[PDB]
Amino acid sequence: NDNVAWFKQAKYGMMIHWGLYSLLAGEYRGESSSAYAEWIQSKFQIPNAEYGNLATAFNPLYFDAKKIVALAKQCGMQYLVVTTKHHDGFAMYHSKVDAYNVYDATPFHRDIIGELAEACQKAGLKFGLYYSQDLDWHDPNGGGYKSNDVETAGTTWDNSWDFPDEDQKNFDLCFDNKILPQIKEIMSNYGDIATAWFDVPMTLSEAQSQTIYDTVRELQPNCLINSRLGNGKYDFVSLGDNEIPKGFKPSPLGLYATAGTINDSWGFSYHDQNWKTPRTLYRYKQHLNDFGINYLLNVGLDPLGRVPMMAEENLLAAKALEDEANRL
Amino acid sequence: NDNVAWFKQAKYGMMIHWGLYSLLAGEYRGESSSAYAEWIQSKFQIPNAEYGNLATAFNPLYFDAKKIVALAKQCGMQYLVVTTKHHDGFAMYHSKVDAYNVYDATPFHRDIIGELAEACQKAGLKFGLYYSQDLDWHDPNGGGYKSNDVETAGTTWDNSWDFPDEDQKNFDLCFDNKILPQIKEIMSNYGDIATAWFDVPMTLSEAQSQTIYDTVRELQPNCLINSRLGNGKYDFVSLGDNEIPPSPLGLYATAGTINDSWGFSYHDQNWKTPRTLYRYKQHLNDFGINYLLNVGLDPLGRVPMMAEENLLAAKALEDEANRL
Amino acid sequence: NDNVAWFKQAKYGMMIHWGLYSLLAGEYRGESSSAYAEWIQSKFQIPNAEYGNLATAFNPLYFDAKKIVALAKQCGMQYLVVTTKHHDGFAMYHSKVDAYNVYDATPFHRDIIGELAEACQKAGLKFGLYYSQDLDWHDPNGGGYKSNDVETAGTTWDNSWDFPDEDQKNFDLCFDNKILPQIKEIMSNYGDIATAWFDVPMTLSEAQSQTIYDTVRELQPNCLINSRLGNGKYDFVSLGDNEIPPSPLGLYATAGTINDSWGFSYHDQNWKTPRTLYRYKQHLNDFGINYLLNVGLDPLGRVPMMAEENLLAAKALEDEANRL
Amino acid sequence: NDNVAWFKQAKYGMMIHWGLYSLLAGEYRGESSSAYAEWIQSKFQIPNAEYGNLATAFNPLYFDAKKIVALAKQCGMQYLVVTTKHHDGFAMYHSKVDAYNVYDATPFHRDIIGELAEACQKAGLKFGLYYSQDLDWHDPNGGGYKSNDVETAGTTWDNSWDFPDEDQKNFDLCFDNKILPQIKEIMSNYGDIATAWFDVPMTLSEAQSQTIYDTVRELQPNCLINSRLGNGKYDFVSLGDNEIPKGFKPSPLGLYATAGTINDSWGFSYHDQNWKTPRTLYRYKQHLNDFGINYLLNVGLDPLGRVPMMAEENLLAAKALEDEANRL
Repeated sequence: NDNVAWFKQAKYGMMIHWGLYSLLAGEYRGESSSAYAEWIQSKFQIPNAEYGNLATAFNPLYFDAKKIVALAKQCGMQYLVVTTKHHDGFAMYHSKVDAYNVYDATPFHRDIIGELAEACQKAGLKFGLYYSQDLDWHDPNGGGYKSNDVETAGTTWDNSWDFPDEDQKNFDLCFDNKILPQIKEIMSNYGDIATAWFDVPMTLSEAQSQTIYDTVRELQPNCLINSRLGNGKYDFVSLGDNEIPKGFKPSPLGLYATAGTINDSWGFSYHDQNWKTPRTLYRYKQHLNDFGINYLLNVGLDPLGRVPMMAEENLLAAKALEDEANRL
Repeated sequence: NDNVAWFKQAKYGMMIHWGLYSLLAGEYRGESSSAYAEWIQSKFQIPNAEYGNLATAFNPLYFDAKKIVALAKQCGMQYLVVTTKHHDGFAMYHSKVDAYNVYDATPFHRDIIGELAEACQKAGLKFGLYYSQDLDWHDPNGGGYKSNDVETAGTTWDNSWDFPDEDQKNFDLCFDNKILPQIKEIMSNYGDIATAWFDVPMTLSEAQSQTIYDTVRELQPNCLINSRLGNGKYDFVSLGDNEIPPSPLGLYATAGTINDSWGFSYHDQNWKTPRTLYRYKQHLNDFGINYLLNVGLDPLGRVPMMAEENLLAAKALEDEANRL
Repeated sequence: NDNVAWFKQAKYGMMIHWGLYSLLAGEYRGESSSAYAEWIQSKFQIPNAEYGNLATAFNPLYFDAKKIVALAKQCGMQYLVVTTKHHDGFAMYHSKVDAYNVYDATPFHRDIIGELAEACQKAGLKFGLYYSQDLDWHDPNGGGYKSNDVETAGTTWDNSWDFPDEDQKNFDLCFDNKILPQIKEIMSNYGDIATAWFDVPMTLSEAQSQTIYDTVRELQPNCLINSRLGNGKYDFVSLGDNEIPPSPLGLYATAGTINDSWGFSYHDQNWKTPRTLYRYKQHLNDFGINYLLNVGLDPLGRVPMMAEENLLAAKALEDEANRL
Repeated sequence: NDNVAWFKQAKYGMMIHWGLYSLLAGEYRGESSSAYAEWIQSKFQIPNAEYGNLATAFNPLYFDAKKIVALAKQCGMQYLVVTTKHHDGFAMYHSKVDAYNVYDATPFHRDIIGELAEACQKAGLKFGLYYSQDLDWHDPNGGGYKSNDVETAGTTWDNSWDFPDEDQKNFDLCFDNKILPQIKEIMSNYGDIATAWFDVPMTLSEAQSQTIYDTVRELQPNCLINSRLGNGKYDFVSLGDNEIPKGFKPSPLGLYATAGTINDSWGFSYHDQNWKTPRTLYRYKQHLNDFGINYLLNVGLDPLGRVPMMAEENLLAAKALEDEANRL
């Protein structure tokens, strides 16, 4: 595994947040989403009935994996991570296990994870995946229902509106039927997976944590796994903003990575125009790389599946400043 | 016609700019539209082939004429004007003459002009219409091709990219086949039409100007017609920002937007403050001018959050001031 | 003390953040301050030599206590709290103990705390005070030097740049010579003090905490004291955003800003909408919590245009809702 | 005069808008200025009594000609133009003719035009000047009083509030006593003047127009004069946005220049955060230079005499993109 050595020198990567939440764009019935526009279903407790129907409008005419990767490559990013399934429970790939997915449920009728995976392979970029293994608002036994004693970017961590029976909920049902199967699907198809990013488990047993680890190992041996998953079930540690240099779970390979956004939201949002300046993006990348931390910078694709104009402008301007500085 | 008397005391009205241009939202291939996001097809000379295909994505799940009118009524607006067909040539009604329309060409498969017309009738608001009688970028013989000696919010006034033959163009073909017929359609259906707003003709004969006037008169007698159409072919005059302080009825109206674009746009967040909207309305009404304030509906057919907030805040300030 | 009963029904109050930090306006040598523009001295570790010199530029021509209070009263705010001295150590009153103050050190040469105190009295508003009893970046033995094991809105909690000798620092020197004396000054002059807001002590002994409590009690008996000061040394509790849905009187209050900064800042245009301000006030008042909404005065001592607009628009919506 | 040849290859220049209007910052008594924050005195018809008093607050601690020029030079700008006196009538130099100036009337007590002129000389940049030869709101017989039949960025073109006697006004009084003398002062001192930018005359006789031309010629022979001044009294033509390629006064030397701002205001303004993107600044410069037009890009200094943070960021980012493009 010299995939470890490559990750040491990778430095820069593109993250993609895309789903049904992108269509609403941080706006619901004349009122604003939280800082996080992807959390909008939980924020307004939108019935799966209504939220799911967004799938019927999902027809991103200007989606183009080739261009998205081409941009990423031109900004010097060596890998591309993408959301296979967020908390909303909607898969952005052709899931055999659940028909609540982009291919089956939308007019678009195309596997986005597939196109990106291929585009990356052809452009010579590594391909990473992200999957919400705990939270699933579409699933009756969705995770988080025994972990609401803290506030969120929405309301509850689980779907407490469609399924108001915390006392008679059992995540084991959700894990065996959707989670473990869907993780197999994405790790089986879409060629070589170089990175796998998971959420901090809240309603997940140690068995279920170890299960996923083994599942990824058996299917994608060379795949580097994120620390969020389990304390003895990772390769590289994900540092979360407040864990950045001027408790700490040991990194035995000495691999570190920090996910960040260009504006204040991961999912796309009309009202969020607070785009980090070219200078800020370059300077933060510089700081993280100097402390041996990979910078995973997120683009939130819009309803037509385009990179927001200002997101592109600033990504390219940040590259220019970096290049100009490396000659000076 | 006491429709004249009502227009004198109308004061406030809602304008709706909605079409395929709303889906792009002032953004095309990583580059920004002009101040006017509705002019985006001309701005980037987008082939009718590509631009038209936007119709396939047009599925506004959260469109609701009832609510849009309810908002308008709550802000004190007495009439609602809507775009039947803009310069893009795409009809937002069920046009028998052209299949390039919301009902036939989109998954949505619904007559928006119809729903709004009905919603207005039931809510007790008058219903106005707007139609681009000159410019049509979808039509081979689209107007503006003999009037490019001045700059626009796009490139050329006409579709000079799909149809680059200015020398062998003839608008008479476009007028007889699409324009006059489509004006009949909207003025025939959708109940009583109280106002009709037209563009300044550039490539339109006096005959064609008088034709439309007579067509509207014959179909909608009570309908008040905008001055833009023709010098002896109107009831009320439209003042254009720089004309703010002959109308034989003594009727005047000024169209304005909440931000800087008529059509919806992501990057345009320059929403006029509640205070500005109220103060401008106050000024225009005090000089006997009707304020037609435009909402540019987004891809899901929603009133932009900040557009709603400011419209309602502007009403509050007006109400608070009328008690004080 | 029916000052307790009044605080129960007070509901709305104005907060004022003003000092030398207001002149820089979240900007230093081509680079941005934190979310908190008042913390700018710590953020860039600006020498007291340089930062203090800002006093020479402090000449706010358009400062007017009368108008500031008049605005507050028109928005329905029943009391006005003001910064006597922030972490920067610069007093905004005529301090006999330290010449590092607005009256002595500036061309302005006027006691701002005085004018506001008077303006409030004449307008029929209660007058509150805020004093940084722990942190003082101007003082050699400024507090926070044994509490840097956590991150701030600047760099260190103390002035670690002018005075880099944490090992040979002693806060007792600072407390006896500046803090206790200056607290006496503000609580002695400027008429009746109805509220007193203090910071969470980090480098303050229980003795020093009790000292301040007794000092305020002896000088301003009717004055309600904030919970931040000491666990058995308050009347009302200050809830800090994340504490929103023991107080023996059953009194609670939450401080908030209109944008994301307390001190004024050019680049911070993220003004909470009229709707947001009203709705948050409504929520807090419904849960028996007083809303203390902060205005950060600009270099000329003006209420920022958008701060005023939104405060008045928020009042309008509240009034409109109380009739509806 | 090979000053003509240098102007042909100059391409990029910095403009400085600074005065009493900068202290108000597009804000007066809770209400906003026009697009133009420098026009604020006319906008709210602020008495000379009140407006003039701003001089007492003018103490820009962080003003530094060296740094301003250093920035300009680093962005590749070959000359720096500055406002000696705008419409407000307030001179930013040590005027012997009028005590309504930065040196005499302010705590600052320093000649800004001087420091910049020197800073430019030492850094190896040419030095240009701008003077409002027609409009003067401080002068009783200020110009514009017979030209109010059109709307402005304020109210009237002249000071119609302090001096409401259009019928008994005579500009000849203003020209002989302030204008011609003050133009001599700035063209006599502050070393070599390479460029001189004037306003379109509205209330100025042909004699008075020719007078200024001759005055500049006699004092600064090598100085290139702007077309705005007079039809037979210039070297290079100033194109005003709507005169840019995809009536036209002939340019005999073939010299063209276009003034533009980074945001929508010339003078500094708090509420105007509409900063043209790095991409826009570079692309516009590219377009103008390709059509043989010099790009004069304006910085509006703030109350402390600093280049606004975002103005600097975008100027430097625009340089980076230009440099990156000239290697690619």
